[PDB]
Amino acid sequence: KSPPILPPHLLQVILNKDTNISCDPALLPEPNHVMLNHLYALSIKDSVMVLSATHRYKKKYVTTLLYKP
Amino acid sequence: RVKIGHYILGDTLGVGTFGKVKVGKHELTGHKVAVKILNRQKIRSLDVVGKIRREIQNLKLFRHPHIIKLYQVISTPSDIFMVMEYVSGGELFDYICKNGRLDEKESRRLFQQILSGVDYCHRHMVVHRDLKPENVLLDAHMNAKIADFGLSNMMSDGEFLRTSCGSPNYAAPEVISGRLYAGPEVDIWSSGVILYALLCGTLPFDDDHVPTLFKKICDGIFYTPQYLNPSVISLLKHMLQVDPMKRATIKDIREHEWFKQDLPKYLFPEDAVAYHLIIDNRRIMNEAKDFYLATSPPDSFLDDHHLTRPHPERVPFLVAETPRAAKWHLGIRSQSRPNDIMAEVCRAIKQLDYEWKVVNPYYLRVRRKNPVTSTFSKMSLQLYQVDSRTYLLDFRSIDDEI
Amino acid sequence: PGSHTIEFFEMCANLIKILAQ
Amino acid sequence: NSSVYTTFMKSHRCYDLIPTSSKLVVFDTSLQVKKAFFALVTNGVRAAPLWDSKKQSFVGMLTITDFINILHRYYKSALVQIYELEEHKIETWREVYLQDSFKPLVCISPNASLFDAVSSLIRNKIHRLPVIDPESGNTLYILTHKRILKFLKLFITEFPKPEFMSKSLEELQIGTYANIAMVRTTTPVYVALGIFVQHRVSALPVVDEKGRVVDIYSKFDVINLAAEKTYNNLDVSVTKALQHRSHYFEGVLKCYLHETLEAIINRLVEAEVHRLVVVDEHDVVKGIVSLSDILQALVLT
Ligand SMILES: Nc1ncnc2c1ncn2[C@@H]1O[C@H](COP(=O)(O)O)[C@@H](O)[C@H]1O
Ligand SMILES: Nc1ncnc2c1ncn2[C@@H]1O[C@H](COP(=O)(O)O)[C@@H](O)[C@H]1O
Repeated sequence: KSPPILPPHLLQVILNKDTNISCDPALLPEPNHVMLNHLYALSIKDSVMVLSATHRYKKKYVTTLLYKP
Repeated sequence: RVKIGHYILGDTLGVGTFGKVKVGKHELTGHKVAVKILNRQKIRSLDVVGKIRREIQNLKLFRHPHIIKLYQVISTPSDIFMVMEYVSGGELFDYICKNGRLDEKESRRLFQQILSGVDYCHRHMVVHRDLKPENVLLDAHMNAKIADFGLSNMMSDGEFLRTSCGSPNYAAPEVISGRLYAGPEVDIWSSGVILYALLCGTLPFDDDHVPTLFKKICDGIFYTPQYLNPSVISLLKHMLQVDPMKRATIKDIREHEWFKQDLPKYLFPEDAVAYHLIIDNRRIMNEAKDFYLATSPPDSFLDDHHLTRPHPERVPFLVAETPRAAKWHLGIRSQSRPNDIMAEVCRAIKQLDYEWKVVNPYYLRVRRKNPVTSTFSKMSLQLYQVDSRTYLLDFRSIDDEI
Repeated sequence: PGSHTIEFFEMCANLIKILAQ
Repeated sequence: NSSVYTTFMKSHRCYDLIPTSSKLVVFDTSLQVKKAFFALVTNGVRAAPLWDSKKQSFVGMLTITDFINILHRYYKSALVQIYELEEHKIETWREVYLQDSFKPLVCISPNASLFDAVSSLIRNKIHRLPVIDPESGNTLYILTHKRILKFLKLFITEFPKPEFMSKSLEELQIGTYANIAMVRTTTPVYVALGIFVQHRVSALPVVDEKGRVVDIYSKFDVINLAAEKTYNNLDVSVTKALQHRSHYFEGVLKCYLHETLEAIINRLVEAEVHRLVVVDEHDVVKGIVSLSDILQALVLT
């Protein structure tokens, strides 16, 4: 019994992906349901932590970003 | 003879997931239904109480032209009866052997209808394992109807499945290798090998020796012989990609040139009386997708000059960082011994006064009480393995509706 | 009464603060 | 006239304006304010909800106006490094700027009407509007006049087209034509910010010596000073501070008094811009028709 191998789905970060320059700066591609709720983060620099997750509301998605000392 | 209401049961016609399926005949009008019989003497002996509960739950709210309807579910003190829609013609597995394969005209028509139902299932967060030509039935008018949902499972957001329950064939490589998956991609792979049998009359991955059969699967090799039209071969190689990330999606199939060929428009979304206005407003939303979704930028990185119209509200950030010129991590990763990690994460949890509960040696259910609004916020910690010497701690979020 | 999503972030930060070195 | 756009905005909720997938930036109040402004540039965003970690709630917005207010306020000019901005947290700056200017957070429910959204925008005179989920307490999106008029243009058949849409601006009397705040070509950036503070307008048309418009300095073009870190020399002109777009700006979007309201609206959503500069034959600026003015003429026909 070993801890399960990480599923490749979680290795698709919508924030690492870059959007089209013609699109609204706030828009993001449609995520699959399986990346939702999972926590993403930037490399800790200075003293500010940058956490991230994608959550759904009905049938609308929002990828919230938080800067925190 | 045992009757259910006015339905007298007759000819047994169902193998079942374990329980017999018979034909019901309305004693008053001869109306035919299909009844799945599950006596309490058998099911209770196992731990399949929630399994068939799961099957009924999924099928209860389904209503699609190419999925067998569940009309009712009647219980007696002895047995449970699933009353379903009856169709004559049996599996299309018997539509093969009979006839000579299928034409591009016919094999595609069935594939379209079958896929339409698969789509419908996934839209309702219901994956259907064991998706084989034996579970696809035909009515009098030779229309495909997806049937046995015994191995189905409801997809939950942020959660993978595993289990691995499909047939020896028709099962995706990530399933046979006992690896966790999202859901739909496993269904695509099963449909990918279905389309093969509809075009060839045989299986792409078969072997009498089973261990050597699972090898033939995980290796993405299969032969598309002679007559097989080039347009559909590109679809098969796509639907049967061993790498689940490069494997085709329903989106990728609907826009495929082979699948577009003469398909009925009534399949798929397009195409107190505000319902005729709420359905009209929705069409106007999907029409201008650029308003709701961010498109993908052009791929070529070898172009000398690239001309395009930039959004006015993203020019300063653009013109400064791009004129002559951070990654997001998933949770956290370490290289420590896996069980030594779990020992230290609980120390950190105990150090913050959190309520944790162990589900697996590498899976926790930690709970915190917000010291301001007195609200309980939950989250799940699952440990994974990335490299041959690197592990990943995953942070999931749990919503709770009361 | 507070954001459920931010609370989730707030919680994760407290954990990583200890774990991250 | 009265009642078709009103009915339309009263039938749809705020949830309909929300993109199927967007990005939202949230700052902790104990974050340094200069660090936050860079973060805006980082993600390519104008504003961010402010989370008071001590109170466990959202407390307001951090927009470009804050950046303008920081700069105009603490501008020891100019070679001495700006000290009150380097060492200054958000919460500590809301203890200074927000005081004697207290604008409490105004949000709206996703299930709330689109009408009340436009109503809230005008009644509160704010360009942003955080669509906040009442349960969970999550912010879903930040509503704007731009987003509303676009959706309006998008989701309506002009078969029941009203009268005033085919009528000119001169007769409709929409827009501001008295005391137009504007800057000269040579006007220092700092002076422009001072105008932004006392007049509280979204943009300042750049005029020549003849009083003719040749460019426009919107509040949005201020983060360029934060994007290029050229925020320490405010002595420079507006036209030099707008050089970063240069040849890639295709001209200032104008309009005339004699062209229909529909003409103005259509032109305004294709441009994805907040306001149009009303102008005569000789390009002399004579007025400004903003999204604020237009949406006001739709809630109140
Ligand atoms: N530079 C300006 N000078 C005078 N009035 C303006 C200016 N910019 C906007 N306005 C008016 O102020 C109101 C709000 O504009 P805005 O801040 O663009 O939403 C509207 O009535 C505009 O016509
Ligand atoms: N009348 C106009 N003509 C040309 N560009 C404009 C005009 N108004 C605003 N912009 C630009 O549009 C972008 C967004 O500003 P805003 O109009 O405040 O949304 C900025 O780059 C402005 O400089």
